Amino acid sequence: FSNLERRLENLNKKMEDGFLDVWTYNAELLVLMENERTLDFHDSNVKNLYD
Amino acid sequence: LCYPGSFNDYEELKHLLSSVKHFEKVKILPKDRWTQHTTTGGSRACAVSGN
Repeated sequence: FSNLERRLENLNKKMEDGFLDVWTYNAELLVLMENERTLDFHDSNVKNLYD
Repeated sequence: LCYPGSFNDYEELKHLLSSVKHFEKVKILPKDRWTQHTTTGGSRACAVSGN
């Protein structure tokens, strides 16, 4: 961008930062939610053999 | 603009002023350097107390 396109450069930056926060947040919760379920899954499976 | 007109790249200036906070007003071209010219012009559009 040129020095007379500061609002356009800022629009570009914001768009890119916005998507980065969305993907980072989703990556963090997908991993935590999936790990909660993986461990419950394994506990369920050993109990299922028991019954 | 008390004297009707326009300001170029005004939105870019307003954007520039966002990341500024304080600034110092500095005299660059003192009015009295303009000898051989009239520096006392003006308009009723920007009048103060009629004048």
